[PDB]
Amino acid sequence: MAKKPTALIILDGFANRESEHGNAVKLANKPNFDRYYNKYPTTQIEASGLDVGLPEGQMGNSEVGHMNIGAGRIVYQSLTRINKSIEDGDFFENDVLNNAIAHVNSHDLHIFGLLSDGGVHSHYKHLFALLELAKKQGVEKVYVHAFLDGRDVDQKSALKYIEETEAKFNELGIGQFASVSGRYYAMDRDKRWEREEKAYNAINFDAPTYATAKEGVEASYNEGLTDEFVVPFIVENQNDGVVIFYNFRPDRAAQLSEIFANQVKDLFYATFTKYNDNIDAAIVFEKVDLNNTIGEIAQNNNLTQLRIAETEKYPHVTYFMSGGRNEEFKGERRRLIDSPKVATYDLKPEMSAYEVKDALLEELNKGDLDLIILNFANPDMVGHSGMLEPTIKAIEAVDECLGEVVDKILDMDGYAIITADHGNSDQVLTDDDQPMTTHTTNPVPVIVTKEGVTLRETGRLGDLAPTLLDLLNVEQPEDMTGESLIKH
Amino acid sequence: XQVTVWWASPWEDC
Ligand SMILES: [Mn+2]
Ligand SMILES: [Mn+2]
Repeated sequence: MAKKPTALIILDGFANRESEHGNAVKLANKPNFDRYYNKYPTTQIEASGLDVGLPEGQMGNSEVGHMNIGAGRIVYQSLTRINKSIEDGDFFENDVLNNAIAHVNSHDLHIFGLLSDGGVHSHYKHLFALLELAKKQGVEKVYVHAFLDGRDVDQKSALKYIEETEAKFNELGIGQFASVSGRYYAMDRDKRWEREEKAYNAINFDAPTYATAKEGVEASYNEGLTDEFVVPFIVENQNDGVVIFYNFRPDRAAQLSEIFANQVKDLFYATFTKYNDNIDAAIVFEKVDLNNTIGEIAQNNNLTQLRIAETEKYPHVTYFMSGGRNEEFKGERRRLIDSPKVATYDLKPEMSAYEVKDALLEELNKGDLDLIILNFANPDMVGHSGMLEPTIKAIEAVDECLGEVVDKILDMDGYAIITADHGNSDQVLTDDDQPMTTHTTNPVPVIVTKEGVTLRETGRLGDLAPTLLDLLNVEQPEDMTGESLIKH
Repeated sequence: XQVTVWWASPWEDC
Protein backbone atom coordinates (compact mmCIF):
# COMPACT_ATOMS: atom_id res chain seq x y z
CA MET A 1 0.00 0.00 0.00
CA ALA A 2 0.85 3.69 0.00
CA LYS A 3 2.85 4.87 3.04
CA LYS A 4 3.26 7.96 5.22
CA PRO A 5 6.97 8.89 5.10
CA THR A 6 9.43 9.39 7.96
CA ALA A 7 12.44 11.49 6.90
CA LEU A 8 15.76 12.34 8.50
CA ILE A 9 16.98 15.64 6.98
CA ILE A 10 20.65 16.39 7.63
CA LEU A 11 21.73 20.01 7.08
CA ASP A 12 25.43 19.23 6.88
CA GLY A 13 27.70 21.55 8.84
CA PHE A 14 24.97 23.64 10.48
CA ALA A 15 24.96 24.18 14.27
CA ASN A 16 23.76 26.48 17.09
CA ARG A 17 25.89 29.49 18.06
CA GLU A 18 24.96 32.56 20.10
CA SER A 19 26.69 35.42 18.24
CA GLU A 20 25.66 36.51 14.75
CA HIS A 21 29.29 37.43 13.94
CA GLY A 22 30.55 35.24 11.15
CA ASN A 23 27.39 33.17 11.79
CA ALA A 24 25.91 32.37 8.38
CA VAL A 25 23.26 30.26 10.14
CA LYS A 26 21.76 33.29 11.89
CA LEU A 27 22.35 35.87 9.13
CA ALA A 28 20.73 33.67 6.52
CA ASN A 29 17.10 34.32 5.67
CA LYS A 30 15.72 30.86 6.47
CA PRO A 31 11.95 31.35 6.79
CA ASN A 32 11.07 27.70 6.36
CA PHE A 33 13.45 26.38 8.99
CA ASP A 34 12.36 29.17 11.34
CA ARG A 35 8.67 28.41 10.79
CA TYR A 36 9.22 24.74 11.66
CA TYR A 37 11.45 25.61 14.63
CA ASN A 38 8.83 27.88 16.22
CA LYS A 39 5.90 25.52 15.55
CA TYR A 40 7.32 22.13 16.47
CA PRO A 41 9.19 20.51 19.36
CA THR A 42 12.90 21.24 19.38
CA THR A 43 16.09 20.49 21.25
CA GLN A 44 19.86 20.47 20.59
CA ILE A 45 22.31 17.57 20.73
CA GLU A 46 26.04 17.00 20.90
CA ALA A 47 27.93 16.14 17.71
CA SER A 48 31.56 16.50 18.87
CA GLY A 49 34.13 15.03 21.24
CA LEU A 50 33.33 11.96 23.29
CA ASP A 51 29.64 12.14 22.43
CA VAL A 52 30.54 10.97 18.89
CA GLY A 53 33.32 8.63 19.89
CA LEU A 54 36.11 11.14 19.39
CA PRO A 55 38.66 12.37 21.90
CA GLU A 56 37.46 15.08 24.23
CA GLY A 57 37.72 18.49 22.57
CA GLN A 58 37.74 17.29 18.94
CA MET A 59 35.28 18.83 16.49
CA GLY A 60 32.90 16.43 14.80
CA ASN A 61 32.92 15.61 11.12
CA SER A 62 30.78 14.14 8.39
CA GLU A 63 32.18 10.61 8.52
CA VAL A 64 31.94 10.20 12.29
CA GLY A 65 28.63 12.08 12.38
CA HIS A 66 26.91 9.96 9.74
CA MET A 67 28.17 6.75 11.37
CA ASN A 68 26.82 7.80 14.78
CA ILE A 69 23.48 8.84 13.22
CA GLY A 70 23.10 5.51 11.43
CA ALA A 71 24.32 3.35 14.31
CA GLY A 72 22.02 4.60 17.10
CA ARG A 73 24.98 4.32 19.50
CA ILE A 74 28.31 6.00 20.18
CA VAL A 75 30.70 4.57 17.57
CA TYR A 76 34.10 4.67 19.26
CA GLN A 77 37.05 5.51 17.03
CA SER A 78 40.31 3.58 17.10
CA LEU A 79 42.32 6.34 18.81
CA THR A 80 39.63 6.70 21.47
CA ARG A 81 39.48 2.94 22.02
CA ILE A 82 43.25 2.58 22.37
CA ASN A 83 43.49 5.51 24.77
CA LYS A 84 40.71 3.90 26.84
CA SER A 85 42.42 0.50 26.94
CA ILE A 86 45.52 2.21 28.34
CA GLU A 87 43.56 4.24 30.92
CA ASP A 88 41.75 1.01 31.95
CA GLY A 89 44.71 -1.43 31.82
CA ASP A 90 43.43 -3.77 29.06
CA PHE A 91 46.35 -2.57 26.91
CA PHE A 92 48.87 -4.13 29.29
CA GLU A 93 46.93 -7.42 29.42
CA ASN A 94 46.85 -7.49 25.61
CA ASP A 95 47.76 -11.00 24.50
CA VAL A 96 49.58 -10.02 21.32
CA LEU A 97 51.72 -7.50 23.24
CA ASN A 98 52.62 -9.88 26.09
CA ASN A 99 53.33 -12.52 23.45
CA ALA A 100 55.69 -10.16 21.64
CA ILE A 101 57.49 -9.37 24.89
CA ALA A 102 57.83 -13.04 25.81
CA HIS A 103 59.39 -13.73 22.39
CA VAL A 104 62.37 -11.36 22.72
CA ASN A 105 63.08 -12.55 26.28
CA SER A 106 63.25 -16.16 25.07
CA HIS A 107 65.68 -15.07 22.36
CA ASP A 108 66.98 -12.39 24.76
CA LEU A 109 62.28 -5.29 20.37
CA HIS A 110 62.09 -2.61 17.70
CA ILE A 111 59.18 -0.11 17.61
CA PHE A 112 58.10 1.72 14.41
CA GLY A 113 55.72 4.65 14.34
CA LEU A 114 54.83 8.23 13.64
CA LEU A 115 56.23 10.18 16.58
CA SER A 116 53.66 12.89 17.29
CA ASP A 117 50.29 13.52 18.91
CA GLY A 118 48.58 14.12 15.56
CA GLY A 119 46.15 11.28 16.20
CA VAL A 120 45.47 10.74 12.49
CA HIS A 121 47.83 7.81 11.94
CA SER A 122 49.14 7.17 15.48
CA HIS A 123 49.76 8.70 18.89
CA TYR A 124 53.19 8.64 20.61
CA LYS A 125 51.56 8.25 24.07
CA HIS A 126 50.80 4.72 22.84
CA LEU A 127 54.57 4.36 22.42
CA PHE A 128 54.98 5.53 26.01
CA ALA A 129 52.66 2.67 27.02
CA LEU A 130 54.58 0.06 25.02
CA LEU A 131 57.79 1.16 26.76
CA GLU A 132 56.21 1.07 30.23
CA LEU A 133 54.82 -2.41 29.53
CA ALA A 134 58.28 -3.57 28.45
CA LYS A 135 59.65 -1.98 31.65
CA LYS A 136 57.16 -4.03 33.69
CA GLN A 137 57.94 -7.30 31.86
CA GLY A 138 61.65 -6.45 32.07
CA VAL A 139 62.82 -6.04 28.48
CA GLU A 140 66.48 -5.10 27.98
CA LYS A 141 66.99 -3.89 24.38
CA VAL A 142 64.23 -1.58 23.06
CA TYR A 143 65.01 0.30 19.84
CA VAL A 144 62.60 3.01 18.67
CA HIS A 145 62.60 3.86 14.96
CA ALA A 146 60.95 7.28 14.65
CA PHE A 147 58.95 8.63 11.73
CA LEU A 148 58.67 12.40 11.91
CA ASP A 149 55.38 14.15 11.23
CA GLY A 150 55.25 17.91 10.64
CA ARG A 151 51.96 17.36 8.78
CA ASP A 152 49.31 16.42 11.36
CA VAL A 153 51.17 18.71 13.80
CA ASP A 154 53.35 21.83 13.58
CA GLN A 155 55.69 21.71 10.59
CA LYS A 156 58.82 22.01 12.82
CA SER A 157 58.03 20.24 16.08
CA ALA A 158 59.96 16.96 15.93
CA LEU A 159 62.57 18.12 18.47
CA LYS A 160 59.86 18.52 21.11
CA TYR A 161 58.63 14.95 20.55
CA ILE A 162 62.19 13.57 20.47
CA GLU A 163 63.07 15.38 23.70
CA GLU A 164 59.98 14.22 25.59
CA THR A 165 60.59 10.66 24.40
CA GLU A 166 64.23 10.55 25.47
CA ALA A 167 63.17 12.02 28.82
CA LYS A 168 60.80 9.04 28.97
CA PHE A 169 63.69 6.76 27.98
CA ASN A 170 65.55 8.25 30.97
CA GLU A 171 62.71 8.59 33.46
CA LEU A 172 61.94 4.93 32.57
CA GLY A 173 65.39 3.44 31.91
CA ILE A 174 65.06 1.49 28.65
CA GLY A 175 64.64 2.49 24.98
CA GLN A 176 66.66 4.50 22.47
CA PHE A 177 66.44 5.98 18.96
CA ALA A 178 68.04 3.87 16.24
CA SER A 179 66.77 5.76 13.18
CA VAL A 180 64.83 8.87 12.22
CA SER A 181 62.88 9.31 8.93
CA GLY A 182 60.55 11.99 7.66
CA ARG A 183 57.10 10.54 6.95
CA TYR A 184 57.72 11.74 3.34
CA TYR A 185 59.93 8.60 3.19
CA ALA A 186 58.64 6.04 5.72
CA MET A 187 54.95 6.81 5.10
CA ASP A 188 54.54 7.39 1.36
CA ARG A 189 51.42 5.81 -0.15
CA ASP A 190 51.67 6.75 -3.86
CA LYS A 191 53.93 3.80 -4.78
CA ARG A 192 57.10 5.95 -4.63
CA TRP A 193 59.52 3.21 -3.63
CA GLU A 194 62.72 5.25 -4.09
CA ARG A 195 61.53 7.23 -1.05
CA GLU A 196 60.50 4.12 0.92
CA GLU A 197 63.97 2.61 0.37
CA LYS A 198 65.93 5.36 2.17
CA ALA A 199 63.71 4.71 5.19
CA TYR A 200 64.18 0.93 4.93
CA ASN A 201 67.95 1.36 4.91
CA ALA A 202 68.17 3.68 7.92
CA ILE A 203 66.02 1.27 9.96
CA ASN A 204 71.25 -0.66 9.80
CA PHE A 205 72.45 -0.48 6.17
CA ASP A 206 73.76 2.24 3.83
CA ALA A 207 72.43 5.57 5.13
CA PRO A 208 73.33 8.97 6.64
CA THR A 209 74.57 8.91 10.24
CA TYR A 210 74.46 11.49 13.03
CA ALA A 211 75.41 11.45 16.70
CA THR A 212 71.89 12.21 17.98
CA ALA A 213 68.34 12.43 16.68
CA LYS A 214 68.48 16.12 17.58
CA GLU A 215 71.63 16.59 15.50
CA GLY A 216 70.33 15.05 12.27
CA VAL A 217 67.03 16.90 12.56
CA GLU A 218 68.83 20.20 13.13
CA ALA A 219 71.01 19.42 10.11
CA SER A 220 67.84 18.97 8.05
CA TYR A 221 66.43 22.31 9.25
CA ASN A 222 69.70 24.11 8.37
CA GLU A 223 69.15 22.76 4.83
CA GLY A 224 65.59 24.13 4.51
CA LEU A 225 63.94 20.74 5.17
CA THR A 226 61.29 20.41 7.93
CA ASP A 227 60.13 17.31 9.83
CA GLU A 228 58.02 15.72 7.09
CA PHE A 229 60.89 15.90 4.61
CA VAL A 230 63.69 14.80 6.96
CA VAL A 231 66.09 12.55 5.04
CA PRO A 232 66.35 9.19 6.86
CA PHE A 233 69.38 8.69 9.06
CA ILE A 234 70.84 6.41 11.74
CA VAL A 235 71.74 7.50 15.26
CA GLU A 236 75.42 6.81 15.85
CA ASN A 237 76.21 3.68 17.91
CA GLN A 238 72.48 3.40 18.71
CA ASN A 239 71.22 1.10 15.91
CA ASP A 240 72.48 -2.50 16.23
CA GLY A 241 70.37 -3.73 13.27
CA VAL A 242 67.51 -6.26 13.26
CA VAL A 243 58.94 -5.57 16.12
CA ILE A 244 55.79 -3.52 16.79
CA PHE A 245 54.31 -0.94 14.40
CA TYR A 246 52.08 1.31 16.49
CA ASN A 247 50.44 3.18 13.60
CA PHE A 248 46.71 2.32 13.49
CA ARG A 249 45.90 3.77 10.01
CA PRO A 250 46.84 1.38 7.13
CA ASP A 251 47.05 3.58 4.03
CA ARG A 252 50.38 5.25 4.89
CA ALA A 253 51.91 2.33 6.82
CA ALA A 254 51.27 -0.33 4.17
CA GLN A 255 54.04 0.36 1.62
CA LEU A 256 56.73 0.40 4.32
CA SER A 257 55.14 -2.64 5.96
CA GLU A 258 55.52 -4.40 2.59
CA ILE A 259 59.16 -3.43 1.99
CA PHE A 260 60.20 -4.61 5.45
CA ALA A 261 58.07 -7.75 5.35
CA ASN A 262 58.60 -8.67 1.68
CA GLN A 263 66.96 -11.39 5.35
CA VAL A 264 66.00 -12.08 8.98
CA LYS A 265 64.88 -15.30 10.70
CA ASP A 266 62.45 -15.95 13.57
CA LEU A 267 60.96 -12.43 13.40
CA PHE A 268 57.88 -11.55 15.47
CA TYR A 269 56.06 -8.79 13.53
CA ALA A 270 52.93 -7.06 14.82
CA THR A 271 50.86 -4.09 13.67
CA PHE A 272 48.51 -2.17 15.97
CA THR A 273 45.83 -2.83 13.34
CA LYS A 274 45.59 -5.00 10.24
CA TYR A 275 47.03 -3.25 7.16
CA ASN A 276 46.62 -4.08 3.47
CA ASP A 277 50.29 -5.03 3.18
CA ASN A 278 50.06 -8.71 2.09
CA ILE A 279 52.01 -10.41 4.87
CA ASP A 280 51.19 -12.42 8.00
CA ALA A 281 51.37 -10.19 11.08
CA ALA A 282 50.00 -10.46 14.58
CA ILE A 283 47.24 -7.88 15.01
CA VAL A 284 47.09 -6.05 18.33
CA PHE A 285 43.57 -4.57 18.03
CA GLU A 286 40.44 -6.04 16.46
CA LYS A 287 37.65 -3.87 15.08
CA VAL A 288 34.12 -3.64 16.45
CA ASP A 289 31.64 -4.99 13.94
CA LEU A 290 28.63 -2.67 13.66
CA ASN A 291 25.37 -4.52 13.13
CA ASN A 292 21.72 -3.42 13.49
CA THR A 293 22.22 0.07 12.14
CA ILE A 294 18.98 1.84 11.21
CA GLY A 295 19.14 0.56 7.63
CA GLU A 296 19.28 -3.05 8.84
CA ILE A 297 16.38 -2.57 11.26
CA ALA A 298 14.27 -0.95 8.55
CA GLN A 299 15.03 -3.92 6.28
CA ASN A 300 14.16 -6.46 8.97
CA ASN A 301 10.79 -4.76 9.61
CA ASN A 302 9.99 -4.83 5.86
CA LEU A 303 10.30 -1.08 5.41
CA THR A 304 11.48 0.65 2.26
CA GLN A 305 14.15 3.33 2.55
CA LEU A 306 15.83 5.94 0.36
CA ARG A 307 19.34 7.43 0.70
CA ILE A 308 19.76 10.69 -1.22
CA ALA A 309 22.38 13.46 -1.51
CA GLU A 310 24.58 15.13 -4.08
CA THR A 311 28.10 13.80 -4.66
CA GLU A 312 29.91 15.46 -1.75
CA LYS A 313 27.73 13.79 0.91
CA TYR A 314 26.64 10.67 -1.01
CA PRO A 315 29.20 8.42 0.79
CA HIS A 316 27.86 9.78 4.07
CA VAL A 317 24.21 8.86 3.53
CA THR A 318 25.27 5.45 2.08
CA TYR A 319 28.55 3.83 3.30
CA PHE A 320 28.86 5.72 6.59
CA MET A 321 25.13 5.72 7.42
CA SER A 322 25.13 1.91 6.92
CA GLY A 323 27.96 1.44 9.40
CA GLY A 324 30.88 1.16 6.98
CA ARG A 325 28.97 -0.85 4.35
CA ASN A 326 28.58 -0.07 0.61
CA GLU A 327 25.95 -2.74 -0.15
CA GLU A 328 22.30 -1.70 -0.15
CA PHE A 329 19.93 -3.38 2.24
CA LYS A 330 16.86 -5.15 0.91
CA GLY A 331 14.22 -2.50 0.36
CA GLU A 332 16.89 0.23 0.02
CA ARG A 333 17.25 2.46 -3.04
CA ARG A 334 19.51 5.46 -3.64
CA ARG A 335 19.63 8.67 -5.67
CA LEU A 336 22.98 10.26 -6.47
CA ILE A 337 22.80 13.85 -7.76
CA ASP A 338 25.96 15.18 -9.42
CA SER A 339 27.65 18.06 -7.60
CA PRO A 340 28.82 21.04 -9.66
CA LYS A 341 32.37 20.73 -10.96
CA VAL A 342 34.05 23.70 -9.22
CA ALA A 343 37.28 23.84 -7.24
CA THR A 344 35.45 25.45 -4.29
CA TYR A 345 31.71 25.71 -3.74
CA ASP A 346 31.51 29.42 -2.86
CA LEU A 347 31.40 29.73 -6.66
CA LYS A 348 27.94 28.06 -6.70
CA PRO A 349 26.53 28.11 -3.18
CA GLU A 350 23.24 26.47 -4.17
CA MET A 351 25.38 23.53 -5.39
CA SER A 352 22.90 20.88 -6.62
CA ALA A 353 20.38 21.35 -3.79
CA TYR A 354 17.46 22.13 -6.12
CA GLU A 355 18.10 18.99 -8.17
CA VAL A 356 18.37 17.01 -4.91
CA LYS A 357 15.05 18.54 -3.89
CA ASP A 358 13.40 17.70 -7.22
CA ALA A 359 14.71 14.13 -7.13
CA LEU A 360 13.27 13.72 -3.63
CA LEU A 361 9.84 15.03 -4.68
CA GLU A 362 9.90 12.51 -7.53
CA GLU A 363 10.50 9.66 -5.06
CA LEU A 364 7.92 10.89 -2.55
CA ASN A 365 5.30 11.01 -5.33
CA LYS A 366 5.71 7.24 -5.80
CA GLY A 367 4.19 7.01 -2.30
CA ASP A 368 6.12 3.82 -1.39
CA LEU A 369 8.73 5.06 1.13
CA ASP A 370 8.77 4.35 4.86
CA LEU A 371 12.13 5.96 5.66
CA ILE A 372 14.14 8.73 3.97
CA ILE A 373 17.72 9.73 4.78
CA LEU A 374 18.52 13.04 3.02
CA ASN A 375 21.57 15.30 3.36
CA PHE A 376 21.89 18.82 1.96
CA ALA A 377 25.67 19.30 1.65
CA ASN A 378 25.74 23.05 1.12
CA PRO A 379 26.29 24.65 4.57
CA ASP A 380 29.39 22.54 5.18
CA MET A 381 30.84 22.56 1.67
CA VAL A 382 30.47 26.33 1.21
CA GLY A 383 31.32 27.16 4.85
CA HIS A 384 34.71 25.51 4.37
CA SER A 385 35.44 28.59 2.23
CA GLY A 386 35.48 30.87 5.29
CA MET A 387 33.46 33.41 3.27
CA LEU A 388 30.31 34.84 4.85
CA GLU A 389 28.16 35.89 1.93
CA PRO A 390 28.58 32.66 -0.10
CA THR A 391 27.70 30.56 2.95
CA ILE A 392 24.59 32.67 3.60
CA LYS A 393 23.37 32.09 0.04
CA ALA A 394 24.06 28.37 0.52
CA ILE A 395 21.80 28.24 3.57
CA GLU A 396 19.11 30.31 1.81
CA ALA A 397 18.99 27.90 -1.13
CA VAL A 398 18.80 24.93 1.23
CA ASP A 399 16.00 26.61 3.20
CA GLU A 400 13.89 27.00 0.05
CA CYS A 401 14.45 23.34 -0.82
CA LEU A 402 13.73 22.35 2.77
CA GLY A 403 10.31 24.01 2.64
CA GLU A 404 9.22 22.13 -0.46
CA VAL A 405 10.45 18.85 1.04
CA VAL A 406 9.06 19.09 4.57
CA ASP A 407 5.74 20.56 3.37
CA LYS A 408 5.25 17.54 1.07
CA ILE A 409 6.13 15.07 3.85
CA LEU A 410 3.64 16.85 6.12
CA ASP A 411 1.00 16.80 3.36
CA MET A 412 1.53 13.01 3.16
CA ASP A 413 0.84 12.95 6.93
CA GLY A 414 4.45 11.92 7.55
CA TYR A 415 7.11 13.21 9.90
CA ALA A 416 10.50 14.89 9.58
CA ILE A 417 13.50 15.17 11.88
CA ILE A 418 15.55 18.20 10.81
CA THR A 419 19.05 18.21 12.27
CA ALA A 420 22.76 18.24 11.41
CA ASP A 421 25.88 16.10 11.72
CA HIS A 422 28.24 18.77 13.22
CA GLY A 423 28.78 22.52 12.88
CA ASN A 424 30.66 24.64 10.31
CA SER A 425 28.61 27.41 8.79
CA ASP A 426 27.75 28.79 12.25
CA GLN A 427 31.26 30.27 12.26
CA VAL A 428 32.96 31.14 8.97
CA LEU A 429 34.90 34.13 10.39
CA THR A 430 37.32 34.39 13.31
CA ASP A 431 36.70 37.12 15.87
CA ASP A 432 39.38 39.16 14.00
CA ASP A 433 37.43 38.66 10.74
CA GLN A 434 39.76 36.20 9.16
CA PRO A 435 38.38 33.18 7.25
CA MET A 436 37.47 30.30 9.56
CA THR A 437 37.49 27.22 7.34
CA THR A 438 36.96 24.27 9.74
CA HIS A 439 34.06 22.50 11.46
CA THR A 440 32.96 23.75 14.90
CA THR A 441 32.32 22.01 18.22
CA ASN A 442 28.91 23.57 18.55
CA PRO A 443 25.81 21.48 19.29
CA VAL A 444 23.34 20.87 16.50
CA PRO A 445 19.61 21.75 16.41
CA VAL A 446 16.85 19.14 16.27
CA ILE A 447 13.29 19.71 15.06
CA VAL A 448 10.67 16.92 15.26
CA THR A 449 7.56 17.81 13.21
CA LYS A 450 5.08 16.03 15.45
CA GLU A 451 2.76 18.19 17.56
CA GLY A 452 2.06 17.55 21.23
CA VAL A 453 5.30 15.77 22.21
CA THR A 454 8.20 16.97 24.35
CA LEU A 455 11.84 16.33 23.52
CA ARG A 456 14.60 15.56 25.98
CA GLU A 457 16.58 18.70 26.73
CA THR A 458 19.87 17.17 25.52
CA GLY A 459 21.28 14.16 23.70
CA ARG A 460 23.75 13.13 21.01
CA LEU A 461 23.81 11.94 17.41
CA GLY A 462 23.51 8.32 18.63
CA ASP A 463 19.95 9.19 19.74
CA LEU A 464 18.61 10.14 16.30
CA ALA A 465 17.99 6.61 14.99
CA PRO A 466 16.14 5.58 18.16
CA THR A 467 13.95 8.67 17.62
CA LEU A 468 13.22 7.64 14.02
CA LEU A 469 12.33 4.12 15.16
CA ASP A 470 10.03 5.70 17.74
CA LEU A 471 8.20 7.63 15.00
CA LEU A 472 8.06 4.45 12.91
CA ASN A 473 6.66 2.38 15.81
CA VAL A 474 9.47 -0.12 15.25
CA GLU A 475 11.15 -1.99 18.09
CA GLN A 476 14.65 -0.76 18.92
CA PRO A 477 17.36 -3.46 19.11
CA GLU A 478 19.70 -3.87 22.05
CA ASP A 479 22.69 -2.96 19.87
CA MET A 480 21.31 0.61 19.77
CA THR A 481 22.24 2.00 23.15
CA GLY A 482 20.97 5.47 22.28
CA GLU A 483 17.64 6.77 23.52
CA SER A 484 14.75 8.37 21.62
CA LEU A 485 14.63 12.15 21.97
CA ILE A 486 10.83 12.01 22.38
CA LYS A 487 9.69 11.83 26.00
CA HIS A 488 7.16 9.15 26.98
CA UNK B 1 37.50 8.83 2.13
CA GLN B 2 38.40 6.07 -0.35
CA VAL B 3 42.17 5.97 0.34
CA THR B 4 41.50 4.91 3.94
CA VAL B 5 38.75 3.10 5.93
CA TRP B 6 36.06 4.10 8.42
CA TRP B 7 38.08 3.18 11.53
CA ALA B 8 41.17 5.10 10.33
CA SER B 9 40.49 8.89 10.26
CA PRO B 10 38.33 8.99 7.02
CA TRP B 11 37.91 12.75 7.54
CA GLU B 12 41.62 13.48 7.02
CA ASP B 13 44.47 13.12 4.54
CA CYS B 14 42.20 12.58 1.51
MN1 LIG C 1 29.08 16.85 7.74
MN1 LIG D 1 33.40 19.16 6.12
